[PDB]
Amino acid sequence: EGKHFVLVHGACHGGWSWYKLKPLLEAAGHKVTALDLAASGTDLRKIEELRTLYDYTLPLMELMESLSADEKVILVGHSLGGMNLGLAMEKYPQKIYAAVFLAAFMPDSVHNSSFVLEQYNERTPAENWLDTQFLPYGSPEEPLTSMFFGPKFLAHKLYQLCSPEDLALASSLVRPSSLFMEDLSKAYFTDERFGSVKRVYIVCTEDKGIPEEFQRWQIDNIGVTEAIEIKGADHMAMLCEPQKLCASLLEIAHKYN
Amino acid sequence: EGKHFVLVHGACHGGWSWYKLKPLLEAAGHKVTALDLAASGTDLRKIEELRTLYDYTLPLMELMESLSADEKVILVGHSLGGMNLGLAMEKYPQKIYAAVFLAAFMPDSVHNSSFVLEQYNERTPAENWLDTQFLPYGSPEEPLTSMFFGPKFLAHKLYQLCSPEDLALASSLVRPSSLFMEDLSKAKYFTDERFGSVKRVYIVCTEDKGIPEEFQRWQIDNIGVTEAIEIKGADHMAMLCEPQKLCASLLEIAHKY
Amino acid sequence: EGKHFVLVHGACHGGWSWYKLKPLLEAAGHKVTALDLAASGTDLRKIEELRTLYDYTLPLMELMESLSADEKVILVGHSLGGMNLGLAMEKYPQKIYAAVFLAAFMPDSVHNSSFVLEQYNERTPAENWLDTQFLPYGSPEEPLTSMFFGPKFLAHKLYQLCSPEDLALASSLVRPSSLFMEDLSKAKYFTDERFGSVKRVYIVCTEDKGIPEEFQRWQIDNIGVTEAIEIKGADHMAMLCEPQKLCASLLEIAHK
Amino acid sequence: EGKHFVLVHGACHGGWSWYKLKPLLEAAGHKVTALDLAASGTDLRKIEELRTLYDYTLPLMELMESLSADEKVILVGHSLGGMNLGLAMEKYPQKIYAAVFLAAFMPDSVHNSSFVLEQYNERTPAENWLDTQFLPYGSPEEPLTSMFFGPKFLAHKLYQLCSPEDLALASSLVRPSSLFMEDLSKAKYFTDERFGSVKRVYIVCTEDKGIPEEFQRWQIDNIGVTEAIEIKGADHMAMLCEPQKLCASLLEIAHKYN
Ligand SMILES: *[C@]1(N)Oc2ccccc2C(O)S1
Ligand SMILES: *[C@]1(N)Oc2ccccc2C(O)S1
Ligand SMILES: *[C@]1(N)Oc2ccccc2C(O)S1
Ligand SMILES: *[C@]1(N)Oc2ccccc2C(O)S1
Repeated sequence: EGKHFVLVHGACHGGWSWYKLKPLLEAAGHKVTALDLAASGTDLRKIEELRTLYDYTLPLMELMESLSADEKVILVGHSLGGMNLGLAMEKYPQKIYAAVFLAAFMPDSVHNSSFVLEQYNERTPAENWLDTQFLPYGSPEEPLTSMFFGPKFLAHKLYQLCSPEDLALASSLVRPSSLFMEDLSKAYFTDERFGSVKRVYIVCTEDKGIPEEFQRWQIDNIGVTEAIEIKGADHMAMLCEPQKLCASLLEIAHKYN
Repeated sequence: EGKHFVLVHGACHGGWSWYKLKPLLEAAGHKVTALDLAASGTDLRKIEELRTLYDYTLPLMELMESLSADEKVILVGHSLGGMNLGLAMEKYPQKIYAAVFLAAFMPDSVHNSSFVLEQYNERTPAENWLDTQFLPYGSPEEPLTSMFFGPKFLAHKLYQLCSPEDLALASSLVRPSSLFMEDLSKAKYFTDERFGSVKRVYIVCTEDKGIPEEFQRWQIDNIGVTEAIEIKGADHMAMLCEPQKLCASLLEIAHKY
Repeated sequence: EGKHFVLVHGACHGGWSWYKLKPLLEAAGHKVTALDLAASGTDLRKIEELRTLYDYTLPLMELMESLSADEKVILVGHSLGGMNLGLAMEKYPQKIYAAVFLAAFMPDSVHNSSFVLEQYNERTPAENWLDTQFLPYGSPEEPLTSMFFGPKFLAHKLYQLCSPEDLALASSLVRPSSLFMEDLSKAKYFTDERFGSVKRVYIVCTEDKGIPEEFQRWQIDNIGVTEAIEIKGADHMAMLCEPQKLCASLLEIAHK
Repeated sequence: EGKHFVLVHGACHGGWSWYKLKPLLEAAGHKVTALDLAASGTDLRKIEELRTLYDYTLPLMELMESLSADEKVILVGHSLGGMNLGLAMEKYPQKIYAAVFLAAFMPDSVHNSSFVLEQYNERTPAENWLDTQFLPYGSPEEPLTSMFFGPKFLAHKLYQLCSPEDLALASSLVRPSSLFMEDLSKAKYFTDERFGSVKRVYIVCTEDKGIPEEFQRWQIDNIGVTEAIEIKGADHMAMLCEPQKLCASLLEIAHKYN
C-alpha cells in the first residue's frame, strides 16, 4: 500500500501552493511530489523563455519519465494545471491511476486542444480579470502573451474565502505565467492515449476564478469518469479546505486502484 | 500614526516567510513590506551572482532610497537578515525609527563586519549543521561559499516547534544563500556615527536551536541594545510558530522609548 | 562590436546638451543614450520634488536597471553629472566599463560625499556666480537649495567659447537644479568596494571657467584616476565647442 | 531702433527650435522673443491640462498683454504656431506690423476655426504620420486627443534635410501636444474685423514633407495672403536647415511692413 500523488499547480503558482495538503497525504502514508513547473515557484527559468505548453510542462514530463514501471501515480491538476496533465496523460497514460482535475481546465481528445480555454475566455468579460497583467513577449508573426495575476484579482477572484495569511503568501510568490492559447490552437491529445485515462473532476462551489458554472459545463460537455465537489471552497481549495481535499483524494486513490 | 514595517528574511528564505505576521501588523493599521533579497524567494538572480553582503542586500537598499522624504520605517531582521539591516543602518541611519533583530545576527562597529559570524561558527559545533550544504563557488584567491539548509537541519534546528504545513512550505521554497564571510572579514562596514546611532532592539527566541539563546544573549552583551524582548517557547521561526506574540512585541517596541 | 555610451548632463542642463556628440559617436557604430535626469530637459518633475541626489539620479538608475544581463556601458558624466555617475557606480559597479568625468565633480569614498563640492564652494568666490539664483525650498530640519544659472553666468563662465547659437539654445532650455549640498553632507553614497572598483577617466577642459582647470586637477590628485586626458581650448561645454575632439578622446579611452 | 520679433513654435516643439535663427535677428539689431507655449519646451504644464487652443496659447497672450501698444511686434508662427498667431491677431491686431506664417497652418474668419486642420487631414494619408502617437485624454463626454511626434516621423517627414545634430536635438526635446480639433470645431475665434485686419505673409518651404508644399500653396490660394515668400530647398524645419535664408526673408518683411 501507499500511493504516489503528483500535484501540479496552476498558472502563476508553484509547488508551494500544496504546502497544507502535502503533510496530510503523507500522514496517511502516501508519497507526494509537489513540483514546480517551468518558470514557476523557485524555478530560475523566465516566462519569456517558454513558447509552448510543452516547455512549461517539461518538469512534469521529466518526473513522469523517471517513474518506475510499477510506480503508478495519481495526477492532480489545479487550475491551468489541468492542461499540463493532458500532456502527461497523452505520453504516459498507463502510468496514471487516475487524473484528477481540481477546479481545472480539463481538455479532451475530441475538440481542439484550446477549446476549453477559448470557451472560458468567451464567457469571461475583460473586467473580471481586474488588475491581471497580459503582456506580449513574442512577435506579430509568432504572438506570445504572458499572464500575471494582480493582488486584486487574487483576493477577489481566487482567494475570497482564504485566510489573510494565505493571500499574503500568494502575493509574495505569484509569478508571471501564460494560458498558451496560441500554441494550444495549433493542435495534442488522442483517444487511444489521453482518452484511456480515467478523469475525476473536483468542483469548488464557490470558485470565482473559474466559476462553478464553467466547471459544470466541462463535466457535462467534456465528460468525466466521476465528479466530486467541495462545498464552500474557492478556487484555492488546497488552502481553504485542505482536509476536505485530502479526504476526497484518498477516496479516489482507494477507488481507482 | 500608522507605521511602516520593513521585514527582512533570513538566509535561504524570502519575503514569504512573513506571511503569517504581515496580515497581523496590517490589521493593526500599519504598512508592511516583506521584500525578497537578491537570489531569494522569487528573485531570479542566482546565488553565484552574489559576491558580497551588499550585492545580496541590494533589494533592501533600493527600498530605503524609495522612501518618501519624511517617511521613516521600523526595520525587522531575522536571522541573517540582521546583517542586511546593518548595511541599511550604516547608509540611511536617519531613515530608521528602530532596527529590530529577531533571533538575528547583530553586528557591531568595533571589529570587522564578519565578527559575530565568526563568533557564531566558533561557539557552535560543526555537527549542529546536520545536512546543511556548504559549497565553494569562487576561487582560491577570491573565495566564495554558498550555504543551503538541508531537510534535517530545517526540521531539527529551525522549525522543530513549527507545524508540519510550515515545514512543507519551507522545503518547497528554500534556496541556497551565503554568510558572505570572505567579503565581511575584509572590511569594517559599520561605524558608531551612523550604524551605532540607530536604536537597536533584540527579540530573543528562547527555544532557538539554529542560533541558540546563549549566542543571541552573547550578541546582545557584545554591543548592547536599547531594549531586549523575549518570546518564550519560540523556535528559530518565530513568525511562524508564534506570529501573534511576535506581532504584539513589535507593536510594543513601536512606541517604547 | 560597438559599445553603449551613456551620457549624463550637468546641472541646469539636459540630454539635449549632447546633441552634437551623440551623432558622432553613433556614426562610429556605437549606441548612445543621452537621458534626462529628474526635473531636467523635458522631464515633468519640478526641482522642489527632488530632496536628495538619488531623486535627481532616478532616471539614470532606471536605465542601468534595464540593462541586459551581459550588457556593459561606458558612462560619461559632465559637470554635476559626475555625482550622478557615482550613484550608478555604487549600485551597478560591474555593469560599467569605465566612468568618464568630463569637467565634472568627481567624489571619493574617503571623505564626506559632499567633500569635492564643499572644496569647490570654498575656492569659488561669490562674484563668480554672477546672476546665478540660489533659492531655498527646504527647512533647517533638512536644508534644500535650488541653483539656477543666469544668462550672464552662462555666457561668462560656461559658454564663453561657444557659438551664439549654442548660448541661445541654453538660455531657452536651462532649468533650476541643485548641488544637493546638505543631502550629500550627511549621506554615504560612495564606498571603495563598489564606487571605487570602477575604472575612472577624467577629461580636463583647459579653458573651463565654471569648474576651473586647477580644481579639475585637484580632484584628479585627490582620488586618482586610471587615465587623465585633456581637451585644450575647450570651455565648460566641451560637447558643444569641441564635439569632434571629445568624440575622438572618448573613442580612444574606450579601451586604452 | 530695430523691431521686436515674436517667434512662435509649432506642435511638440518649443522656443528652443529658434536657437539658430534668434542670434541672426539680434545680430541685425532686432529684439527677439522665442517663447514656450503651454506644456512646451520647459513649461511645466502637461498636455492633459490643456483642452482649448486658448489654454495652449496663454503664454503668447500674456506676452502681447505686456506690450506698450506704442511698441509693435512682428509675429512669426511655425507649423501649428500659425493657429496660435491667430488668437494674438484677433486680440491685439493693432500691435502687429505683420504676421508671418512659416510652413504653418493659416486660419481664416469665414470657416470653422478647425477648417485648415480638417483640410490638411483630408489631403494627408494616415500613413504620413508614421510612428506619431495619437492618444485620447478627454472624458467620454468631452473628447480630447494628444499628438506626439515619433522619431521616424521627425527624421523622414520633418527633418529629412536637416543635420544629424538637429534630429538628435529634436528627438531629446519633443513633447506631446495637440491639434485641438475638438475645441476648434465648436469654438469660433477669428474674425475679419480684427484677425483679418492684420497683414499676412506666408513663407513656403518647397521641400516640406510634414505639411507638403501643395497644401501650403492651397492655403495661400484659398485663404489668401498679403504676400507669398518661398524658401527653396528647405524642409519643414526651415529655421534649422536654412536659418540665414529665413532671417533675410524676415528682415525684408520687417522693412517693407513698418
Ligand atoms: C489557475 N491557477 O487560476 C486561474 C484562474 C482564472 C483564469 C485562469 C487560471 C489559470 O490558468 S490557472
Ligand atoms: C537564518 N535564517 O537561519 C540561520 C540558522 C543557523 C545559522 C545561520 C542562519 C542564517 O545565516 S540565517
Ligand atoms: C555643471 N553643469 O556646471 C557647473 C558650473 C559651475 C559650478 C557648478 C556646476 C554644476 O554643478 S553643474
Ligand atoms: C508642426 N510643428 O509640424 C507639423 C507637421 C505635420 C502636421 C502637423 C504639424 C503641427 O501641428 S505642428
